[PDB]
Amino acid sequence: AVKKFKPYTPSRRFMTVADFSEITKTEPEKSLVKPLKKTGGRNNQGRITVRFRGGGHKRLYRIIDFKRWDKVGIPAKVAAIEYDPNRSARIALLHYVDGEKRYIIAPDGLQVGQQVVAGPDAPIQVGNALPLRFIPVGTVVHAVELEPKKGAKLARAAGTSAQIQGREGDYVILRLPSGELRKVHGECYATVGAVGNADHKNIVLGKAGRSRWLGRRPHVRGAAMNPVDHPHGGGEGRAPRGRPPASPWGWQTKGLKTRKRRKPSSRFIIARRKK
Amino acid sequence: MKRTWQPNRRKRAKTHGFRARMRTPGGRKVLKRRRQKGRWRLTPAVRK
RNA sequence: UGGUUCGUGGAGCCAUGGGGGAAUCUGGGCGGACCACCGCCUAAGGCUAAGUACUCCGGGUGACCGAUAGCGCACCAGUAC
RNA sequence: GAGCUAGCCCUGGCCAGGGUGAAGCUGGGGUGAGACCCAGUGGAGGCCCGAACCGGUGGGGGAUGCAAACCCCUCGGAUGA
RNA sequence: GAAUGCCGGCAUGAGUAACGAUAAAGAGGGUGAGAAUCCCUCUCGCCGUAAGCCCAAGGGUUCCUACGCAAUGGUCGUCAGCGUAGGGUUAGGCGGGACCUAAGGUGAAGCCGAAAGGCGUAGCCGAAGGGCAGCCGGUUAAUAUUCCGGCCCUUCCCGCAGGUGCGAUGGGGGGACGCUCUAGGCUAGGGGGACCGGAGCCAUGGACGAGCCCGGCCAGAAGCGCAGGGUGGGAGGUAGGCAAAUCCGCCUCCCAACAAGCUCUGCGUGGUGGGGAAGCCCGGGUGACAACCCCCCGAAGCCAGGGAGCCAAGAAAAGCCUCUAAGCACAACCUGCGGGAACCCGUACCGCAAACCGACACAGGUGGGCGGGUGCAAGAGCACUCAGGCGCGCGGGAGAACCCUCGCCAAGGAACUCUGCAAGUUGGCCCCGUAACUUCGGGAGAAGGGGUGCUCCCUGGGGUGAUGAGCCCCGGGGAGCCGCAGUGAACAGGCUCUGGCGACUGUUUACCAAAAACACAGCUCUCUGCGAACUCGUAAGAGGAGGUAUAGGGAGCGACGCUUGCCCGGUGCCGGAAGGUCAAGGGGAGGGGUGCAAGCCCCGAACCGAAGCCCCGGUGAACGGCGGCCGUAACUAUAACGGUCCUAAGGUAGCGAAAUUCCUUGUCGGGUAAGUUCCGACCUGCACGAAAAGCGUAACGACCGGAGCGCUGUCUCGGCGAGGGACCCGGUGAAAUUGAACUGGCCGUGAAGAUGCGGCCUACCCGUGGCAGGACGAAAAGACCCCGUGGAGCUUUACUGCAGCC
RNA sequence: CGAUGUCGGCUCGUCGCAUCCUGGGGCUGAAGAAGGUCCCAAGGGUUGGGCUGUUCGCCCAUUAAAGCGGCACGCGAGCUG
RNA sequence: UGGGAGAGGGUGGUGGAAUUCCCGGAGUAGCGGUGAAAUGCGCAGAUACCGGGAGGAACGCCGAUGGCGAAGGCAGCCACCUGGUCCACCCGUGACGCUGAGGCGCGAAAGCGUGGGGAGCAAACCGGAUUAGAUACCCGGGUAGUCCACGCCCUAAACG
RNA sequence: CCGAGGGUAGGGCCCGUGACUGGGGCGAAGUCGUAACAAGGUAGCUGUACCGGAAGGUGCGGCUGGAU
Ligand SMILES: [Mg+2]
Ligand SMILES: [Mg+2]
Ligand SMILES: [Mg+2]
Ligand SMILES: [Mg+2]
Ligand SMILES: [Mg+2]
Ligand SMILES: [Mg+2]
Ligand SMILES: [Mg+2]
Ligand SMILES: [Mg+2]
Ligand SMILES: [Mg+2]
Ligand SMILES: [Mg+2]
Ligand SMILES: [Mg+2]
Ligand SMILES: [Mg+2]
Ligand SMILES: [Mg+2]
Ligand SMILES: [Mg+2]
Ligand SMILES: [Mg+2]
Ligand SMILES: [Mg+2]
Ligand SMILES: [Mg+2]
Ligand SMILES: [Mg+2]
Ligand SMILES: [Mg+2]
Ligand SMILES: [Mg+2]
Ligand SMILES: [Mg+2]
Ligand SMILES: [Mg+2]
Ligand SMILES: [Mg+2]
Ligand SMILES: [Mg+2]
Ligand SMILES: [Mg+2]
Ligand SMILES: [Mg+2]
Ligand SMILES: [Mg+2]
Ligand SMILES: [Mg+2]
Ligand SMILES: [Mg+2]
Ligand SMILES: [Mg+2]
Ligand SMILES: [Mg+2]
Ligand SMILES: [Mg+2]
Ligand SMILES: [Mg+2]
Ligand SMILES: [Mg+2]
Ligand SMILES: [Mg+2]
Ligand SMILES: [Mg+2]
Ligand SMILES: [Mg+2]
Ligand SMILES: [Mg+2]
Ligand SMILES: [Mg+2]
Ligand SMILES: [Mg+2]
Ligand SMILES: [Mg+2]
Ligand SMILES: [Mg+2]
Ligand SMILES: [Mg+2]
Ligand SMILES: [Mg+2]
Ligand SMILES: [Mg+2]
Ligand SMILES: [Mg+2]
Ligand SMILES: [Mg+2]
Ligand SMILES: [Mg+2]
Ligand SMILES: [Mg+2]
Ligand SMILES: [Mg+2]
Ligand SMILES: [Mg+2]
Ligand SMILES: [Mg+2]
Ligand SMILES: [Mg+2]
Ligand SMILES: [Mg+2]
Ligand SMILES: [Mg+2]
Ligand SMILES: [Mg+2]
Ligand SMILES: [Mg+2]
Ligand SMILES: [Mg+2]
Ligand SMILES: [Mg+2]
Ligand SMILES: [Mg+2]
Ligand SMILES: [Mg+2]
Ligand SMILES: [Mg+2]
Ligand SMILES: [Mg+2]
Ligand SMILES: [Mg+2]
Ligand SMILES: [Mg+2]
Ligand SMILES: [Mg+2]
Ligand SMILES: [Mg+2]
Ligand SMILES: [Mg+2]
Ligand SMILES: [Mg+2]
Ligand SMILES: [Mg+2]
Ligand SMILES: [Mg+2]
Ligand SMILES: [Mg+2]
Ligand SMILES: [Mg+2]
Ligand SMILES: [Mg+2]
Ligand SMILES: [Mg+2]
Ligand SMILES: [Mg+2]
Ligand SMILES: [Mg+2]
Ligand SMILES: [Mg+2]
Ligand SMILES: [Mg+2]
Ligand SMILES: [Mg+2]
Ligand SMILES: [Mg+2]
Ligand SMILES: [Mg+2]
Ligand SMILES: [Mg+2]
Ligand SMILES: [Mg+2]
Ligand SMILES: [Mg+2]
Ligand SMILES: [Mg+2]
Ligand SMILES: [Mg+2]
Ligand SMILES: [Mg+2]
Ligand SMILES: [Mg+2]
Ligand SMILES: [Mg+2]
Ligand SMILES: [Mg+2]
Ligand SMILES: [Mg+2]
Ligand SMILES: [Mg+2]
Ligand SMILES: [Mg+2]
Ligand SMILES: [Mg+2]
Ligand SMILES: [Mg+2]
Ligand SMILES: [Mg+2]
Ligand SMILES: [Mg+2]
Ligand SMILES: [Mg+2]
Ligand SMILES: [Mg+2]
Ligand SMILES: [Mg+2]
Ligand SMILES: [Mg+2]
Ligand SMILES: [Mg+2]
Ligand SMILES: [Mg+2]
Ligand SMILES: [Mg+2]
Ligand SMILES: [Mg+2]
Ligand SMILES: [Mg+2]
Ligand SMILES: [Mg+2]
Ligand SMILES: [Mg+2]
Ligand SMILES: [Mg+2]
Ligand SMILES: [Mg+2]
Ligand SMILES: [Mg+2]
Ligand SMILES: [Mg+2]
Ligand SMILES: [Mg+2]
Ligand SMILES: [Mg+2]
Ligand SMILES: [Mg+2]
Ligand SMILES: [Mg+2]
Ligand SMILES: [Mg+2]
Ligand SMILES: [Mg+2]
Ligand SMILES: [Mg+2]
Ligand SMILES: [Mg+2]
Ligand SMILES: [Mg+2]
Ligand SMILES: [Mg+2]
Ligand SMILES: [Mg+2]
Ligand SMILES: [Mg+2]
Ligand SMILES: [Mg+2]
Ligand SMILES: [Mg+2]
Ligand SMILES: [Mg+2]
Ligand SMILES: [Mg+2]
Ligand SMILES: [Mg+2]
Ligand SMILES: [Mg+2]
Ligand SMILES: [Mg+2]
Ligand SMILES: [Mg+2]
Ligand SMILES: [Mg+2]
Ligand SMILES: [Mg+2]
Ligand SMILES: [Mg+2]
Ligand SMILES: [Mg+2]
Ligand SMILES: [Mg+2]
Ligand SMILES: [Mg+2]
Ligand SMILES: [Mg+2]
Ligand SMILES: [Mg+2]
Ligand SMILES: [Mg+2]
Ligand SMILES: [Mg+2]
Ligand SMILES: [Mg+2]
Ligand SMILES: [Mg+2]
Ligand SMILES: [Mg+2]
Ligand SMILES: [Mg+2]
Ligand SMILES: [Mg+2]
Ligand SMILES: [Mg+2]
Ligand SMILES: [Mg+2]
Ligand SMILES: [Mg+2]
Ligand SMILES: [Mg+2]
Ligand SMILES: [Mg+2]
Ligand SMILES: [Mg+2]
Ligand SMILES: [Mg+2]
Ligand SMILES: [Mg+2]
Ligand SMILES: [Mg+2]
Ligand SMILES: [Mg+2]
Ligand SMILES: [Mg+2]
Ligand SMILES: [Mg+2]
Ligand SMILES: [Mg+2]
Ligand SMILES: [Mg+2]
Ligand SMILES: [Mg+2]
Ligand SMILES: [Mg+2]
Ligand SMILES: [Mg+2]
Ligand SMILES: [Mg+2]
Ligand SMILES: [Mg+2]
Ligand SMILES: [Mg+2]
Ligand SMILES: [Mg+2]
Ligand SMILES: [Mg+2]
Ligand SMILES: [Mg+2]
Ligand SMILES: [Mg+2]
Ligand SMILES: [Mg+2]
Ligand SMILES: [Mg+2]
Ligand SMILES: [Mg+2]
Ligand SMILES: [Mg+2]
Ligand SMILES: [Mg+2]
Ligand SMILES: [Mg+2]
Ligand SMILES: [Mg+2]
Ligand SMILES: [Mg+2]
Ligand SMILES: [Mg+2]
Ligand SMILES: [Mg+2]
Ligand SMILES: [Mg+2]
Ligand SMILES: [Mg+2]
Ligand SMILES: [Mg+2]
Ligand SMILES: [Mg+2]
Ligand SMILES: [Mg+2]
Ligand SMILES: [Mg+2]
Ligand SMILES: [Mg+2]
Ligand SMILES: [Mg+2]
Ligand SMILES: [Mg+2]
Ligand SMILES: [Mg+2]
Ligand SMILES: [Mg+2]
Ligand SMILES: [Mg+2]
Ligand SMILES: [Mg+2]
Ligand SMILES: [Mg+2]
Ligand SMILES: [Mg+2]
Ligand SMILES: [Mg+2]
Ligand SMILES: [Mg+2]
Ligand SMILES: [Mg+2]
Ligand SMILES: [Mg+2]
Ligand SMILES: [Mg+2]
Ligand SMILES: [Mg+2]
Ligand SMILES: [Mg+2]
Ligand SMILES: [Mg+2]
Ligand SMILES: [Mg+2]
Ligand SMILES: [Mg+2]
Ligand SMILES: [Mg+2]
Ligand SMILES: [Mg+2]
Ligand SMILES: [Mg+2]
Ligand SMILES: [Mg+2]
Ligand SMILES: [Mg+2]
Ligand SMILES: [Mg+2]
Ligand SMILES: [Mg+2]
Ligand SMILES: [Mg+2]
Ligand SMILES: [Mg+2]
Ligand SMILES: [Mg+2]
Ligand SMILES: [Mg+2]
Ligand SMILES: [Mg+2]
Ligand SMILES: [Mg+2]
Ligand SMILES: [Mg+2]
Ligand SMILES: [Mg+2]
Ligand SMILES: [Mg+2]
Ligand SMILES: [Mg+2]
Ligand SMILES: [Mg+2]
Ligand SMILES: [Mg+2]
Ligand SMILES: [Mg+2]
Ligand SMILES: [Mg+2]
Ligand SMILES: [Mg+2]
Ligand SMILES: [Mg+2]
Ligand SMILES: [Mg+2]
């Protein structure tokens, strides 16, 4: 579900929020939060290196467990499902029988009180971590490591998932959310299921103010600038691009492939993204 | 209306201060010149 | 590539960022591409006074100034501002 | 040189009073259950009126000014980008 | 002798403008050489969510006192934020430091850079954040939470007693948190009292009264009382909290549980210590043995780390508690008590301003707290007023033009004008009542209209009391009174119809543009598989992001509704492992120099040899483009149709004299007495057209057009009045400008627009208030224009490079 | 060109006469009345609105008439903009 | 009460054939298509054959003049949840019935909104032919859509 | 007090009319093509969708009122 508002204001008319019904606890585990140093887009030089950012709501980085093989064979009870402002996805608070508490990206279909486990011997059930070589081919999977013991990298965003399409030696064949077919190492941990909160993409911000809340400052069209600023600058009255459409830095923004060609990871990428 | 001079003793000291000067090759050389000129105060007097 | 008067010129010489890579005098470098001849010199370790440059300071002397001049300042001036 | 100005970061502070009355909740009506309707509750919003505060719409004054951008009247935002 | 030369002096304008908010002054008395300007009294006015009071910045002796007036003060000056001198700032509790961390800064380890240097988890630095022990009164010319007085309290050291496994920079807990709304109970603050205290007053016609006027508190340990906050207890297991652990976390049982308990804070009382008015008398005396109480109102402040809801999900670290570790246990820590110890810096005064930022004692700017009373629905709004502070550092007169600000106006009511610019109108609150359209929220305060004071009579509900009186709150119904007028003064929408543009709230050219521009949710292309792309940097390193394709970058479009056609020849991008061309390099037929020679040196063909371009193809929400002539239908006209040339293909839907229409005020219709505007149509659209989007769209707009109603000094058409100037007198006293001047009209002449030449005409000498035709008036070495082998910003299929990428 | 501010409006005029009106006439295809045309004449007069920035013009309602020009396309140290 | 048949419906699963696409191997001068052709595809190695992978849709034989539903409609297979209906017993209830203006629900395809999915097919569209022209018929391409979930839309030769 | 009515303001229905615009009926002696009736020379009709000078065409599903 995605909550809709009656139009008692101009922007309430299209504004929609999440349903938040999957959420059980409304406070973060103090043991597991750390302050998030906001960057405002600027680097260590003080210079903006990513534009139109800052002024977002104050947020508190919940530490997430992307290793999960950190505790093999040791089970855990899904204690609560919480809101994480630091990501599209929802997080689950795991009470390990070890006593240790941890956060994991909450898969779709998790249950408050259900128990999960990481390990090769682990069952093929929701929210269970295994190396890929022990996961059945065809089974949907999320939060995939890219290399062994380097932490989950792929399929972490809300609703996203990857599907195993077969094996080949030390490596297996994954269909990443993009649709790219890639060889991931068979010894890479992954968590069966798909990321929850799949309704995320169907959220209408509704107003200019909501974008600001998310730390997103207003964007400015190249066309709305002058020649010193943008390639699309100047022009008396409005104007077409008058050149191939380009970035502020001159490089072409329509169709031009920018991935490095001789990148060694090409050997493990089968099919480039589609659509 | 609000003008360009809005005195602040911390800001004055942490900017044109002697310790600010000596920290930077440009600033150290400023002191050299001011000293060479015979200037009575190499760094802006400020009341701490 | 730089240096030399040498701006690729017939372009050697001195220096060297890259690649290849010796020999110990029957060794090697040089005399303006190169080859012979005839000569000159002994690279890949270091040090070395004096003759030379400058004038904060001290002194001597001006066909130099004489308070709008001579130093920005003859005076409590790199000050007042 | 960011003590003006622009943006961002950290940490604080400020916004009288009044108006409108979303979701929800409860009670009732309705149905196989519902949807839904109704009243009461409720107190949402880049919501309304309007001071502080932030502005600078129109007019007049000022024009060796009170002022190297001011003054009078009027007007905009005023829980939010 | 000239350089709008440089430096200085002194002129002109000129006794001219001005003398800095129109809040406002008058008199009496003193001082003194001198008084509108200093002191004192009285009268008058002004602020009173300040123009009062208290903080923090900043300023740095401006503070107090004495003695002074050359200068500073826009006048004066006896006065002063001025000159001379002397004095004045007192803290274990206030602030900061000997505490803590935030961004950031710095930076052992480490990484990088020609040098200078750039980075960098820890550590350290860094505060208006966390932490932390003082309240009330008295006193000085000037300081006080600092001195004094009373009542409290913190830490450190030592000792005593009792207690305990003590012990940490290590572990855990806690500190520890948003926005909005909000409960209960208090306090601050306030109003009333026929009660208490008080010097008094009885005027001018009445009043000796439940009369008037004044005051009726403050702080305070323990204990207690009320209100709240915080917190489960015991046992067993334990593999996690990078050692250890009895702590914490997790599992299980037993009780307890919206309580109680233990603990913390607030408020009340509280032994005691203080304060204590009007009036009167010369800051103090008195009042006064002052009184010191009851009712009501009541916070945004306190209990607080309270509650609820919501999404945008809301610092850290120390203090603190607990766990253990080395160690150590005749030590240590804990608890109570006692004695001793407790350092550095700040403290004056201004502080919405004459002491700060604005060259000025400058109508500007400057963060936090307090900010009383009454009336107006409310409130920090508005009017008056308390406390407190002021009358703004030139005055006195006169009562011209003219200017500013303001008041009113016969008849008319937009005839004004680019435009109702401006000014009227309207105006708060209660009731009645409200259209097209709509996205069903709205439009809507639509429109329009009725009510509004006071007096007496009756009655209803609430809060605090007690369920009653009293108080306070919210009403209802009658019958009456006065005026031109009852939100009787102040504060407080004019309205409606209709088009363009933009959906909207927002943003912008600080100092001539606030818009239709920017932004905006939303749409679509496109890049990016993570050591991401991209951005910054020589690099290291960063940002992206402690994110992972429901993500991140770039571009365009810009809610929403209905849609977005045709052209891939050229350009760009994507795909193409053939082919063609192509540099270094590989190759070495062959040719050359030189030598007696072996040899050295050199040129050098075929052949192999990347990207790139050529080439083949794909691609429009990539750059872009989207024709012409001729013929033809029972009258004419027109052309469904046909013919042909060209093209990469010839504009689809919808819209159209438009933010676009040259001809043009196109034509027709509407509105008007009259309409180059406006609205509705028509289409031979000079020169619309579909994401530089096409066409519409409710709501929205200090946007730009058109119309009407309402009302008006905008106007016919001006009049009068007020105040501040202007004028006159006393005081002070500028400025640009200035070749020198003894500076008239006409008609001519002159470098072609003459005070200055000619001829005439006119004209006694010098001022003052006024008007602006001329001195090609002043100002600025023309912004336009051109010129210079002048300069910059910007563009590109100009040239030539470089970064970057291949 | 070390600056001679520009359309139109407003205000204020003043002048030329190639006269729009009023006054005096000649001719007339002048019966009258009303005109046509030329002559003399500058004394005075020459309205109010709609549209457009407009001058200009068109139009409305009048009028004796609704003249045309010069004065830096008169007049911005007089205003408007 | 005791039975029975059946593509009635809903959900979750799963099985094979074929097409297309991608990789590999082998092979070469054409494949394709039509009334005949051409566009298109093919020495940049197609078609025809073999192995492998991805993916979507529809379920051959059974299959029938059949079955079921009120209609629309419903077909590989398994399970679950679920409706209608027929038979025997003649056991209970004792007219409780038929019909049905309004109302409500369902309702093929095409179409719409949001999101997925896209192999084949295929409005629009492009091209090749035919033609007098061919905005068609035929041919090579090809976008919505065809498929799933959710909400609309409520039409039909919705016919017996 | 009520009150004919008058007045201001705002709604509702009906009628006439209006630049222009849409399609309809009739006219026929016009131009363009030939869609339907035979298998009408691509079987037809139909709901819907898109498209074209026009009749119509094509897609998706449906009916036989389809020749053989
Ligand atoms: Mg709502
Ligand atoms: Mg609304
Ligand atoms: Mg929600
Ligand atoms: Mg929270
Ligand atoms: Mg926290
Ligand atoms: Mg913490
Ligand atoms: Mg840093
Ligand atoms: Mg820095
Ligand atoms: Mg959910
Ligand atoms: Mg989205
Ligand atoms: Mg969307
Ligand atoms: Mg964005
Ligand atoms: Mg933008
Ligand atoms: Mg621009
Ligand atoms: Mg720039
Ligand atoms: Mg550029
Ligand atoms: Mg451009
Ligand atoms: Mg520009
Ligand atoms: Mg432009
Ligand atoms: Mg243009
Ligand atoms: Mg890899
Ligand atoms: Mg300000
Ligand atoms: Mg200055
Ligand atoms: Mg400071
Ligand atoms: Mg400070
Ligand atoms: Mg000195
Ligand atoms: Mg050289
Ligand atoms: Mg040469
Ligand atoms: Mg050379
Ligand atoms: Mg070398
Ligand atoms: Mg030798
Ligand atoms: Mg050598
Ligand atoms: Mg040599
Ligand atoms: Mg030689
Ligand atoms: Mg040697
Ligand atoms: Mg030496
Ligand atoms: Mg010697
Ligand atoms: Mg020497
Ligand atoms: Mg000397
Ligand atoms: Mg001398
Ligand atoms: Mg001198
Ligand atoms: Mg000198
Ligand atoms: Mg001298
Ligand atoms: Mg000098
Ligand atoms: Mg700043
Ligand atoms: Mg305040
Ligand atoms: Mg409020
Ligand atoms: Mg609720
Ligand atoms: Mg509200
Ligand atoms: Mg608002
Ligand atoms: Mg407002
Ligand atoms: Mg203004
Ligand atoms: Mg402005
Ligand atoms: Mg005025
Ligand atoms: Mg000015
Ligand atoms: Mg305002
Ligand atoms: Mg606003
Ligand atoms: Mg905010
Ligand atoms: Mg000078
Ligand atoms: Mg005078
Ligand atoms: Mg004068
Ligand atoms: Mg004068
Ligand atoms: Mg004067
Ligand atoms: Mg003045
Ligand atoms: Mg005034
Ligand atoms: Mg005055
Ligand atoms: Mg007054
Ligand atoms: Mg006297
Ligand atoms: Mg007050
Ligand atoms: Mg003093
Ligand atoms: Mg003093
Ligand atoms: Mg003096
Ligand atoms: Mg004197
Ligand atoms: Mg003196
Ligand atoms: Mg004086
Ligand atoms: Mg002064
Ligand atoms: Mg003094
Ligand atoms: Mg003390
Ligand atoms: Mg302290
Ligand atoms: Mg110490
Ligand atoms: Mg410290
Ligand atoms: Mg550093
Ligand atoms: Mg180091
Ligand atoms: Mg601090
Ligand atoms: Mg303290
Ligand atoms: Mg005191
Ligand atoms: Mg003192
Ligand atoms: Mg103990
Ligand atoms: Mg212990
Ligand atoms: Mg500890
Ligand atoms: Mg309360
Ligand atoms: Mg108290
Ligand atoms: Mg009497
Ligand atoms: Mg009190
Ligand atoms: Mg266990
Ligand atoms: Mg352990
Ligand atoms: Mg234990
Ligand atoms: Mg007390
Ligand atoms: Mg007393
Ligand atoms: Mg006494
Ligand atoms: Mg007595
Ligand atoms: Mg007594
Ligand atoms: Mg109370
Ligand atoms: Mg409040
Ligand atoms: Mg709370
Ligand atoms: Mg620390
Ligand atoms: Mg031990
Ligand atoms: Mg010390
Ligand atoms: Mg003090
Ligand atoms: Mg003070
Ligand atoms: Mg102020
Ligand atoms: Mg203040
Ligand atoms: Mg003050
Ligand atoms: Mg003062
Ligand atoms: Mg000042
Ligand atoms: Mg000063
Ligand atoms: Mg003053
Ligand atoms: Mg001031
Ligand atoms: Mg202020
Ligand atoms: Mg009020
Ligand atoms: Mg106000
Ligand atoms: Mg006020
Ligand atoms: Mg007052
Ligand atoms: Mg004054
Ligand atoms: Mg009047
Ligand atoms: Mg009227
Ligand atoms: Mg007019
Ligand atoms: Mg106005
Ligand atoms: Mg009013
Ligand atoms: Mg209407
Ligand atoms: Mg009204
Ligand atoms: Mg009265
Ligand atoms: Mg109002
Ligand atoms: Mg228009
Ligand atoms: Mg706008
Ligand atoms: Mg706005
Ligand atoms: Mg501006
Ligand atoms: Mg500017
Ligand atoms: Mg601004
Ligand atoms: Mg400026
Ligand atoms: Mg400016
Ligand atoms: Mg505006
Ligand atoms: Mg859109
Ligand atoms: Mg990084
Ligand atoms: Mg990073
Ligand atoms: Mg990160
Ligand atoms: Mg745009
Ligand atoms: Mg093309
Ligand atoms: Mg192309
Ligand atoms: Mg092409
Ligand atoms: Mg093509
Ligand atoms: Mg390419
Ligand atoms: Mg080949
Ligand atoms: Mg040879
Ligand atoms: Mg030879
Ligand atoms: Mg190549
Ligand atoms: Mg297009
Ligand atoms: Mg082109
Ligand atoms: Mg004809
Ligand atoms: Mg068309
Ligand atoms: Mg028109
Ligand atoms: Mg046009
Ligand atoms: Mg033109
Ligand atoms: Mg036109
Ligand atoms: Mg005309
Ligand atoms: Mg008409
Ligand atoms: Mg106009
Ligand atoms: Mg029109
Ligand atoms: Mg036409
Ligand atoms: Mg356009
Ligand atoms: Mg376009
Ligand atoms: Mg439009
Ligand atoms: Mg609509
Ligand atoms: Mg509109
Ligand atoms: Mg506006
Ligand atoms: Mg007037
Ligand atoms: Mg007057
Ligand atoms: Mg006078
Ligand atoms: Mg002449
Ligand atoms: Mg002339
Ligand atoms: Mg002349
Ligand atoms: Mg003369
Ligand atoms: Mg003049
Ligand atoms: Mg004048
Ligand atoms: Mg003259
Ligand atoms: Mg002039
Ligand atoms: Mg001039
Ligand atoms: Mg000037
Ligand atoms: Mg010059
Ligand atoms: Mg010039
Ligand atoms: Mg300019
Ligand atoms: Mg040239
Ligand atoms: Mg030249
Ligand atoms: Mg040049
Ligand atoms: Mg240039
Ligand atoms: Mg770079
Ligand atoms: Mg690139
Ligand atoms: Mg000129
Ligand atoms: Mg004449
Ligand atoms: Mg005759
Ligand atoms: Mg006659
Ligand atoms: Mg006659
Ligand atoms: Mg005559
Ligand atoms: Mg005349
Ligand atoms: Mg005359
Ligand atoms: Mg005349
Ligand atoms: Mg007009
Ligand atoms: Mg006449
Ligand atoms: Mg004339
Ligand atoms: Mg002219
Ligand atoms: Mg003129
Ligand atoms: Mg004229
Ligand atoms: Mg002017
Ligand atoms: Mg003018
Ligand atoms: Mg203007
Ligand atoms: Mg203009
Ligand atoms: Mg069959
Ligand atoms: Mg049947
Ligand atoms: Mg029976
Ligand atoms: Mg029976
Ligand atoms: Mg249907
Ligand atoms: Mg369908
Ligand atoms: Mg075709
Ligand atoms: Mg044709
Ligand atoms: Mg096909
Ligand atoms: Mg049938
Ligand atoms: Mg036919
Ligand atoms: Mg047919
Ligand atoms: Mg047929
Ligand atoms: Mg045609
Ligand atoms: Mg077709």
